[PDB]
Amino acid sequence: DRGLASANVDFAFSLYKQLVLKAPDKNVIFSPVSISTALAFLSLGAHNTTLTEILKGLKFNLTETSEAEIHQSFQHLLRTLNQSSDELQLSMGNAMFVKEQLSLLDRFTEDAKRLYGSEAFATDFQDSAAAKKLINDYVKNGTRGKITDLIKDLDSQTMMVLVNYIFFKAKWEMPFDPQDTHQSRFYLSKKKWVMVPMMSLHHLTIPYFRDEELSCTVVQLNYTGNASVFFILPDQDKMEEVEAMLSRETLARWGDSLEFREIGELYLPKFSISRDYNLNDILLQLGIEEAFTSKADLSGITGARNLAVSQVVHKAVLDVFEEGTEASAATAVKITLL
Amino acid sequence: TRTIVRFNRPFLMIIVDHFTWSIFFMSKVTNPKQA
Ligand SMILES: C[C@]12CC[C@H]3[C@@H](CCC4=CC(=O)CC[C@@]43C)[C@@H]1CC[C@@H]2O
Repeated sequence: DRGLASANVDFAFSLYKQLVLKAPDKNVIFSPVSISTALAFLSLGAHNTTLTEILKGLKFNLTETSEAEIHQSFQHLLRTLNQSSDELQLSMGNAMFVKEQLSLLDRFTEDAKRLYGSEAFATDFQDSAAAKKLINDYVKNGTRGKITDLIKDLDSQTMMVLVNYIFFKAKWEMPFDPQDTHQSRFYLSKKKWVMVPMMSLHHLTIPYFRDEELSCTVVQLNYTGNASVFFILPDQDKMEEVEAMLSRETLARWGDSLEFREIGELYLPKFSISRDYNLNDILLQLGIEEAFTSKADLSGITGARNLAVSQVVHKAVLDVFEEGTEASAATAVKITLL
Repeated sequence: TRTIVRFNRPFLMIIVDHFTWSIFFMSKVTNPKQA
């Protein structure tokens, strides 16, 4: 839990930096914990260099933790995330879609069900359209219709797809009144704006920290339940400077520096954004290489070195509005014969 | 002199779980109306 948080947060910011590097002008929205869980799931079947590259890419310090420690930690995380709750809707699922003829070690299938909650669905990938619809329906069901087209293309020689989804629906602790939402400017740059519905709250007391060293303002808005949002507002033209300082250490400093403050007015756009990603280049920059090559070692899955990753994809959606927030995401790991 | 927090320029959002310290979602909003 302590070491899982630290590794997952390091991974989150490393992932964020590469996404911005790849597409510097774009909105960003993704689920770190979905991607971490999908790749941890994958590592269950990896061996030797393929394995250690994944665990190190996930930012786990292997001199301080072991493979068994990691998987048990993800098992506990998933159990905690899927606990019943009347305050907030939160769920995460894992699944594996396998060609029926593919022979799987009983140890792999058992550990997948036990540690990651995954069933094993027989899938005829040679009927790619049906196989695609089944996987996308699984994700659509898990995200309550929010993630509809996670799998766009599916090679007919696919042997296995590992899938993780996360669904999140929460109410603001202090919700916005829709009668206070009015069209206002959102500045894309100093001289260009777009018009958006700007929600507002008045006379609210919330955690606040003006970070003069980083030229940004940080506020924490709570959801009902154990979830909250850190909002970070860089001064005009300081986004890239703030992004360069994004790290576990910086988030910890922000968190320790929050103090309750009375805010006269808070203005927040009502918005919905969505992004989908091909994570292949990103994961390679993070050191996850052998799983994609002819030297891939996934013999923990089948007992032979006969599988290799072809593609890792991710899609996420974020919906912010007066009553609360809806967000969901899914990650898929596509695997072929080697 | 009251304080005003106005998210009318690009900002970040980090949705976190106080229980597990998981980051559920991380976002940069550069354009709420971006294609
Ligand atoms: C900031 C925070 C306490 C510190 C946590 C943070 C989540 C990310 C993180 C993980 C770590 O392992 C170091 C401390 C931090 C930075 C938590 C989110 C809610 C809580 O306030």
